[PDB]
Amino acid sequence: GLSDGEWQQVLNVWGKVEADIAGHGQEVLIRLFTGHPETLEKFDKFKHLKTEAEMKASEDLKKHGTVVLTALGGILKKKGHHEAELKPLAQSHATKHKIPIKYLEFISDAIIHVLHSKHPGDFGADAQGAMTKALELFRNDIAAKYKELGFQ
Ligand code: HEM
Repeated sequence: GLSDGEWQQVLNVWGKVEADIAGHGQEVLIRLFTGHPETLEKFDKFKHLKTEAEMKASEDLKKHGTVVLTALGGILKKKGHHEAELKPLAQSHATKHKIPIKYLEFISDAIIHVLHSKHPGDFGADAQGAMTKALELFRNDIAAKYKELGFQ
């Protein structure tokens, strides 16, 4: 798990996201979709997005970005004690949305990329390390639920 010091960094970094949850949410999804087109196909409500221009101009995409980051933030604030918050998400994404754990890896890297892109020189080595560990814990706990379900 993460140390108290690492959790403090994680939530300090998250402060950046909460100042513009919609903007960060939108960029994360755009980075995910442009970098891994196959992911777009998992969203029937975003498959109509042919170009990045259409993506950036989609208010619903920004809306979902907020839903996604608000959920992740709630989980992060639990500092590891997220069984109740994480279980339902793991279940919906494996059973309903059919999202391979690989796509969670993609969005994890996307979050790291967007933080550096929006806050160049303001996302330190220590901060990236803490945030990375938090995202891996998240991904690892979901992976456990995925194995339980036998979802690949
Ligand atoms: C940081 C990781 C993620 C979080 C916190 C997250 C969160 C959410 C939340 C809170 C919902 C609505 C409630 C439910 O349907 O569970 C949702 C829906 C959904 N998610 Fe995720 N998600 C994540 C990653 C992904 C990834 C990587 C994909 C696939 C590329 C994905 C695909 C979907 C789809 C297809 C829906 C349903 C959208 C709709 O039709 O309205 N999610 N997600």
